[PDB]
Amino acid sequence: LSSSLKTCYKYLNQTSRSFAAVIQALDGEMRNAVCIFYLVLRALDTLEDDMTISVEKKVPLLHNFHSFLYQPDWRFMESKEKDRQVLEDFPTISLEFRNLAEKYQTVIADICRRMGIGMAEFLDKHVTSEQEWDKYCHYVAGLVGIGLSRLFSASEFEDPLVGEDTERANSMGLFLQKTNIIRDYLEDQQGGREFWPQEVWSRYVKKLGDFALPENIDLAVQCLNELITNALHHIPDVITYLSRLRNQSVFNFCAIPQVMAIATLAACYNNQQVFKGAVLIRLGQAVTLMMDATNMPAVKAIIYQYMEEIYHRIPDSNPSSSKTRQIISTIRTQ
Amino acid sequence: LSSSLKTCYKYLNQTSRSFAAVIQALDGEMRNAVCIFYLVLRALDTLEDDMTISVEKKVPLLHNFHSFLYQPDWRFMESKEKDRQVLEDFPTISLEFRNLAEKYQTVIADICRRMGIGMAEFLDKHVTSEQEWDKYCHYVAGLVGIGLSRLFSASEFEDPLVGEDTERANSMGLFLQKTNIIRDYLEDQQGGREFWPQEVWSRYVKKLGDFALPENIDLAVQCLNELITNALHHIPDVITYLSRLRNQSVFNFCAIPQVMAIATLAACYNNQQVFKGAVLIRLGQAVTLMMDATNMPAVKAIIYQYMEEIYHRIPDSNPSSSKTRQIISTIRTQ
Amino acid sequence: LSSSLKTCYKYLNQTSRSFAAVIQALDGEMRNAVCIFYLVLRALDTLEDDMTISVEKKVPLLHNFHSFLYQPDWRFMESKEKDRQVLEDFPTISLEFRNLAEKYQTVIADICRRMGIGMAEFLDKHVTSEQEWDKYCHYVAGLVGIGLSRLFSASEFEDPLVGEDTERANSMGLFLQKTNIIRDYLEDQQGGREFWPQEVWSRYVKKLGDFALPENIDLAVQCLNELITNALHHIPDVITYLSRLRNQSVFNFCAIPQVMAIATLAACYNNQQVFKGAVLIRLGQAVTLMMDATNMPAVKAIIYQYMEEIYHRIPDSNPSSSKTRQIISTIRTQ
Amino acid sequence: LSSSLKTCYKYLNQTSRSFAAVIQALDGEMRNAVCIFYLVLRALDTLEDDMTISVEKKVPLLHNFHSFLYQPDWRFMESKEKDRQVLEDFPTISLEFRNLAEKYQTVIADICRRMGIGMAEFLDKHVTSEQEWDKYCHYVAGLVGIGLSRLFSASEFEDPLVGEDTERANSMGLFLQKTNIIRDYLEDQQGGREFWPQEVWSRYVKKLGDFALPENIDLAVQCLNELITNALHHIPDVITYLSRLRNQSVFNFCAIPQVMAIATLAACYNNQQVFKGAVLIRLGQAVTLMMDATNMPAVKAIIYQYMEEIYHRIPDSNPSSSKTRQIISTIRTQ
Amino acid sequence: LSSSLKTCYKYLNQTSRSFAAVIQALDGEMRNAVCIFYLVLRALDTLEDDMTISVEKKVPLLHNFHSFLYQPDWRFMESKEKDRQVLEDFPTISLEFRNLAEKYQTVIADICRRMGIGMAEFLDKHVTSEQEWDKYCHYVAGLVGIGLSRLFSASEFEDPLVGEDTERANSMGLFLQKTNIIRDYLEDQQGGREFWPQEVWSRYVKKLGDFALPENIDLAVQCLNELITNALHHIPDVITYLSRLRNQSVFNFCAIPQVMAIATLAACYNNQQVFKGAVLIRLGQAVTLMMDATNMPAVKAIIYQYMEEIYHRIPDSNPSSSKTRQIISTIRTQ
Amino acid sequence: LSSSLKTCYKYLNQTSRSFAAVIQALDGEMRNAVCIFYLVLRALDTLEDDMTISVEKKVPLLHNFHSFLYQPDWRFMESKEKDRQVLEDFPTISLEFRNLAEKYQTVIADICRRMGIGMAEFLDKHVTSEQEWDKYCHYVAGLVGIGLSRLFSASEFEDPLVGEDTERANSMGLFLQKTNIIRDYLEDQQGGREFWPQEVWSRYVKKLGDFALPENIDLAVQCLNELITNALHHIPDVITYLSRLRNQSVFNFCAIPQVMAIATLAACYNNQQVFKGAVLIRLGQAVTLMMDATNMPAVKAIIYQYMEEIYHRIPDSNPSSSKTRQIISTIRTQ
Ligand SMILES: N#CSCCOc1ccc(Oc2ccccc2)cc1
Ligand SMILES: N#CSCCOc1ccc(Oc2ccccc2)cc1
Repeated sequence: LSSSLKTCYKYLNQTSRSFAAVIQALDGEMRNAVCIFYLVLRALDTLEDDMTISVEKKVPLLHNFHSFLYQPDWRFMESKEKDRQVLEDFPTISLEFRNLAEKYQTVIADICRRMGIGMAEFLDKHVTSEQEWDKYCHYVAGLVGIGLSRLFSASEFEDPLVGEDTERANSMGLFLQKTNIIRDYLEDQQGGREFWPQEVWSRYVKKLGDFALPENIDLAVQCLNELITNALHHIPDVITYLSRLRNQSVFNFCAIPQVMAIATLAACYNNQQVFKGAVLIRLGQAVTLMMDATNMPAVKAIIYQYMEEIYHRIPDSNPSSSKTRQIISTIRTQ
Repeated sequence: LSSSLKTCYKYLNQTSRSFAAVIQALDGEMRNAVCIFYLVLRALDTLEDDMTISVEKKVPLLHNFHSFLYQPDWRFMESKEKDRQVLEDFPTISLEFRNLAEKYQTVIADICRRMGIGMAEFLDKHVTSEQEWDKYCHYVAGLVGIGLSRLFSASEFEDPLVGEDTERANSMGLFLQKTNIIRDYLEDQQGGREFWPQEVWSRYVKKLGDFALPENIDLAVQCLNELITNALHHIPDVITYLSRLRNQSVFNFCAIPQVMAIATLAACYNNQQVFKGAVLIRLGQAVTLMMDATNMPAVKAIIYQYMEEIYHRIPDSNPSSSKTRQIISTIRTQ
Repeated sequence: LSSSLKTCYKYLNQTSRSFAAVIQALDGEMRNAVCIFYLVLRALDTLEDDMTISVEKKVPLLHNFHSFLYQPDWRFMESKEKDRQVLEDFPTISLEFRNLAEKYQTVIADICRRMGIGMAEFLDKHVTSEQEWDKYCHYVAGLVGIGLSRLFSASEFEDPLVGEDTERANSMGLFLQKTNIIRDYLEDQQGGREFWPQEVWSRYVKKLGDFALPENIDLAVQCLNELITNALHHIPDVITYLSRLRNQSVFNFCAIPQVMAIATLAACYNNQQVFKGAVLIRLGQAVTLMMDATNMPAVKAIIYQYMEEIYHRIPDSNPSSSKTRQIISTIRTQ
Repeated sequence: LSSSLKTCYKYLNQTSRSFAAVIQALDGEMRNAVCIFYLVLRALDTLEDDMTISVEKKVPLLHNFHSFLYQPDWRFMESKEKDRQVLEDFPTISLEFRNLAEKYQTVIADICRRMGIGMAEFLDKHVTSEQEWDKYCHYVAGLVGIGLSRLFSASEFEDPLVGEDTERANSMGLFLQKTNIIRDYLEDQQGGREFWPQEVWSRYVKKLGDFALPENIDLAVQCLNELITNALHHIPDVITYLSRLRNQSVFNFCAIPQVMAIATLAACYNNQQVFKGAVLIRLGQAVTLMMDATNMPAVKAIIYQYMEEIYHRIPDSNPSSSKTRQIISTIRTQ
Repeated sequence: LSSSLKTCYKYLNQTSRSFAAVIQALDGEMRNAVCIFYLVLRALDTLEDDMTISVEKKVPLLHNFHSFLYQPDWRFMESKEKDRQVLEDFPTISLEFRNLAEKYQTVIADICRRMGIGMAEFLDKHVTSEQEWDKYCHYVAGLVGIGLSRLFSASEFEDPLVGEDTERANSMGLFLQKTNIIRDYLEDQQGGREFWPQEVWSRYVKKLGDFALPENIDLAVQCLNELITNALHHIPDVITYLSRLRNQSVFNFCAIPQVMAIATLAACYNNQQVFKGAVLIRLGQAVTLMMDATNMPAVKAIIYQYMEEIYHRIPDSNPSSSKTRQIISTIRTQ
Repeated sequence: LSSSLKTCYKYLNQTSRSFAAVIQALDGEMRNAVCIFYLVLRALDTLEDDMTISVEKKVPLLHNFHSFLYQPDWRFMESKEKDRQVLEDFPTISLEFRNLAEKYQTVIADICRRMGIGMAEFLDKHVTSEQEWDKYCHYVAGLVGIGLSRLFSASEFEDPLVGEDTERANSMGLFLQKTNIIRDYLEDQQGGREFWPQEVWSRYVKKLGDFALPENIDLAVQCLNELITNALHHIPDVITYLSRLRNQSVFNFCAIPQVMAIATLAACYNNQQVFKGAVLIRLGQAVTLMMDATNMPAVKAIIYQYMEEIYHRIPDSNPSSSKTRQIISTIRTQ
């Protein structure tokens, strides 16, 4: 009924893409809680990406973003991005944020707050060690997973255990993030953003951008494959997180994004396309089309099938051939 | 293990290739009840469809159909339609009808008595107002939903609320009906038949038949869009209706058609093909292919997904552009 | 973290290409129980198919296989079949077998024992009658269905009844064999092995191999259709069996295969290609693709659909046209 | 089915008055796992209590007990304790230990390795410091709680958290150990042992045995009151650990001992008969007369009732009376 | 962890006993909410009870009690009632009251408003009609049944129906107040207080106080029985009320006191001890000693037994014997 | 609010000492159904028991009991048994029975029929062999278990599997019958009725009544023990049966009887005070008074405890020992 709430769902469908539908499917209060949550995240996300905002002007924005949730007339008109509309009409979003029960307000504010400090910290530095790839991924994605779990339990739709287990919640995020950072290498390159860990790619090329020179494609796919091998290590936690859920609408919201992330890594493994444009998700084995990601056992079968897709395609000469089998074997066994 | 009951199920798969499977999949008593219901609804429709039967013979036939269900020896050997075997051997079908529990017999007969009356009024008329469109659809579709619902509740597999809310039940039918009417424009024109409400197509041309003329495609696709917008207004009741279902066999039976209907609508929206033959229902985003209509949340997700598929295609230049956005916007926030 | 168990799952994915994912999706202790059960079953099957092993040498092996499960150093190094590794590295498999709960061990060994006996007894004779065809099938598939059931009941995941009703368990496996047999006619032909019951093809030709002859192709199909008719009689039992399951992961494990089996019978029915190539699985009505084999009503639906694909293709001119219909008729009225 | 297992349970009942019933009530695999875990822990405890064993001879056995679990023939025929049966027929128990799944095996052994180390360590010394009292309880009680917690999570019947949070797991054991030590003052005093932390009783007397003398019981029921106050500090952790449980059998197994533990501390608080024989638990107030420890809220209620049964008997005259009210007021406010 | 909240619970355990434990065992938000509610209610109760407070002065205090909650400094220093501490330190409680969510404060203050209006209204009279008894109990207990209920629905731990249905929430408070009034007859008389409905006892004696005289015993017992039969009527609502609860902590909070009440009526029925001392509620029995009040079916079984226990003890000659049966019959068969 | 119904519940409490309270606790339609089912069974039993009836007038009555349930004016004012009210006022009961859903009537009638046939079959003969003692118990109690199980599934409060498992359903009944048969040796003898099986006591004494003679008290106990041992052999089915129940009210109804039976068996095991008076249930160990029989793990604790009390008192003297041990250890590992 609200005009503002109506407006928040218009932005949800503008800014989002593949999440709007599963979010709107959420039971009861989560529906609005998660919608507003993604909107503020989308706004804070836009502030970080905007390169026309000097770092000295951006740091204060990121740090205090969370405090703007309580400033009715706050907003940013200087954005140049595409999703800048959530920023220009932020007061509309703030308004509904303050209509949420406060148990949701607390979680949302808290996450924005820690995410702001994290985004700022990385404003003037590229990711080095894998250990930091996890740190940067924890700030832009992990916290979101931790945030969502806390809102699920808050609402009483999921067991309080879901939200308490932050480590695994964090993994849900790290998996979707690394997978995305991996798929978008070229999109982020011809964009001026570098996310691939340096202590990794610096073992194959002089500059992360060199992986776009067809002359280093073989070395590029070796790095892609190493990073993919890395992301895979989060699957076990993923399966543990999902296995805990008891609300269908939540399950769907959570299981789907992960299964597409898996199919994606599968489509990208030892795949040259990653460095020449877009890698299209396809179809693996009959059963994948036979059963759908709406129940736990099925999500497992779907995942194991993608795992084999990669397994069966592991080059014996790949610098990471063995570790790739190691984690895949661990996943399918235990 | 009656031979007549086997005959019945043979006729069902013969005259209901589409819903036959799911009907046979229904639990306990709902099964046979819904099977007979479709056979007697098939028969009545067969008489209506039959153009060789004079209005003089057809009117009493439609009007008294519900009474033929208790006349052990009634039969119609003069039909020239294809599903007429249900009329020539109606005694078998009616034998199984009087075989059901009095409670089902009540619903079915009542629908047949009201459907016959209604089908009779429209024998010599076309649909004029949008009101007459809801009238006709009610007579040939809504009642079906109102009858089906009343059967679901009668059996106690679904709460009484399902059978009570005749308005929601009616919408279930109007959505499907209005949808097929929109999709079948062409083949209905190539069959000397009109269903599109005149008060609407008249504002675009002098004859419903003009939409088939290349020179009027633009006007045709504008009327199409309008009528579609009209149809969209039933979505909330459909979601509401489906949301109340507790039994899986019934959910499967009810959800699939509706999803099929929304997809069909998303496919036709702003598509010139609707006027050049049968239109193609295009795939669905990835969040759909990893889901199917077996649990409510997922069904919302598929629906919401197709409405956005439509929102993306709405052109400012369309006369309905603004109402289409509006109703979709409303379905999005409830 | 057992490396044997890891190796075991490597083999499961090497040998049971398909089932592998649904097996791994099994809950708790059924997973390793079923995985190991498939590995030892596959080994046994590999000794029985290897033809470089004289009959005199093979029986003592088939007979004592169930006891080699307890001989830690036992392995076979003379097989020349493709999945011979399960036999050459059997010590690894029996190691993890002896690690299962003693109650599962009891079950598995009992089936391997009774299975070896059956296999041995059919090395010196081909299948003659249908009664004999069910006997061979019981020995290589029926007992597996019985074994899998006793395991489900023992793990307490399923009702005690699942494992007690052996006739139904028997049917789950018979329906599968008869299928794979009917579909692997050609491949099993050029292999020197004959599985079609002598009493059926004997009254169509003199040599089973004849059907491979592009001339009596029409004689073949008639037989093909007569055997498929034989198979269909198992469905009533598959459905009854699947309708008792209550554990989701177990249902997934059981429904899927049965569903692919029926889809295959549909594809093959009246298809001349069964005798010329690899009949591939076709699609199912838009209503089939809307569901998945994960709930009982959907399975019943999918199955019924595949029933129709067969039912309205039955040529009157076929020797089995009347039985092919009485059975599909009986299936529609359970 | 196996005799070895039947024997283990015969021993489970000979060594455990009450506990054998609740362990035997554990679901699926944690039943056998805990029955074996308790038998080896008993055998270990037996070796540790047998005085007719040279320290120079006992230290190795305690440091090496964990390893005998892998030696089929190991056993000890030179004990003269009440439960030597588990020592003389340890091969029977060790056999069933190696039949448990590898994952329960690593837990049980690892805890025997660590337990047996601490046991040996407190052979030549006595409990001095209070945090040394915590250290002792950890080696004979804490670790068992930590062990069981790992078995519960390893079996998936309980959440991963239950096993991961070793701190709360530990308190579970510390609470039962201190309550049991306090209650058995006289018993442990005629047997020739001293578990009461020296740094505590020393402030009140010169020899722990002094508390037994009539002319001292006023410094004895001040020391006793001071310990209970310490133990009381574990409750918050006991509520947290019990609150994470979701399986009924495990909840009954965990909740009862703890409840029986508080009741004991509330029957011994500022009571004199503690130093004049053992103490009895005569019923729990009305609310605790209508509810048993099967659900979490009941358990809390029950626990709070005993806190107040203590809060009332706190004589302002007592020295710890202050922090005693402090801990109690804390346990109830959160 | 506020010392103000710490003390609030100190008083909770100080004033309420049969509630302190279960209140503190309430889930999340309703814990502190209910705690505080019971504190102000006790404060208001203490006032309407202090006889050292001339009217004129009292009326105001009761009327303006709900307003003292928002007046940070308010407090009563002239109370000579044991509980006075909750008034003298009322600020501490008003402090924590204002810390609660708004919707909880809405309920608390609204009840305290009405409760005071009624209390003052009875300052100048005695309960005459049976109606007057029902509504005196409405102002001091029914409203507390309604208060809590609304707090249960606000926290959303219970459906909205619980807080909606005021009649049921009314019978809950009326069953206790009456049970206590009946049982607390003597004590009240010696306290110079009268609550028994005059139009009832006046038919037996000239003054309510006559039941204290040994000579009037028999007649006193018949009145006791007429009142007891009166209270037995709220039982159908009680069972109904408890049937709708879904939260375990809430069920405990509600079932317990009610089951405690029946137990007391069963104990006082036709028991002349009720006029000489206090009655010791004769514990459960063979089937009620097998259960507790943590699940509806159990509670019912418990309720029904105490009913038969009263039934089989009804003397034919008892003036009310005919109704005590009529009602007990209703409860059985409903 | 039905007069005849209120009468039925009045007869339920008269005839049924205890079950009455739990029966009235059943959910929805089971409440009246079982009450009614209990009443007709109390009637049909009163007949058989009546020894002031012929044997040629008793048979038809028994053989035709089930028929009377459809004869409004039926009644039997000729019985001289304690519960003759159910016979003399049978129309009040039949009327209500005819109020039950058809599905319920179906079951109950059927049970009465099959039952009568068995009852009539045993007045001519005596229980000779055990396989016959099972037959009798089957006819007078096992069938009741089957009936109840069916009504449970029919009601849909329990999975269809509950009612489909007639074997364990039978054990439920047999375990009880054998219990009361054993406990009531004198009562049944001082009534001229013999129920103990020949082959058992026969190998002990000549006059089955000899056990009432102080000269063979041993021989009486050893037989007693021998029979108990035969009875304990049903517990596994009992534990399994209860393990299948999902409805609380249904569980309380089933579990409690069983728990009391086992209570009695242990109460009477190797106890001579059985052939000289009524033996009544003692108390349970520590753990039990913390366990109401309302959840399965709890019930298991209780059963395993009683199994233990018996085990501890098995004399090496008694002949049937070893068997008593053999069976009890088997229960320990379920
Ligand atoms: N804006 C922005 S950033 C959006 C992408 O980062 C995410 C996304 C999801 C998420 O956790 C989920 C948990 C379960 C399923 C799906 C998601 C954590 C991090
Ligand atoms: N290796 C080898 S032999 C594999 C083929 O034999 C089967 C296969 C499955 C089965 O039962 C199942 C029950 C339901 C679904 C799938 C299986 C019984 C016999």
